[PDB]
Amino acid sequence: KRISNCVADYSVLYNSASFSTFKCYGVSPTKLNDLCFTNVYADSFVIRG
Amino acid sequence: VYSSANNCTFEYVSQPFLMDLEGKQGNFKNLREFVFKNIDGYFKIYSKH
Ligand SMILES: *[C@@H]1O[C@H](CO)[C@@H](O)[C@H](O)[C@H]1NC(C)=O
Repeated sequence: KRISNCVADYSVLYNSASFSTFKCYGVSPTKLNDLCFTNVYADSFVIRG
Repeated sequence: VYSSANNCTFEYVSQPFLMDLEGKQGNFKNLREFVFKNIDGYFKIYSKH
């Protein structure tokens, strides 16, 4: 999935309170929305526990 | 309009716009002008009925 010409908020992606795990390296998780990037690449697949 | 497609990212819909699908042989009653530009890859639309 490629996200282009869009504006989005990551606050609603965090207050779900349903994710069993969350790791996010390369940037502090509290200060990523204000930082601006060019493109966002998302991949979806299943995996075991 | 084409045979098939493989992959792309952008897709835009905007508001619905209605036409008349009946064709006649009478005189014209409207004039439409369009301008298409591309500066640094940015696509431009200019029109006025
Ligand atoms: C679409 O697929 C082609 C392979 O034919 C590839 O070269 C191209 O980079 C792909 N486009 C995107 C946006 O990934």
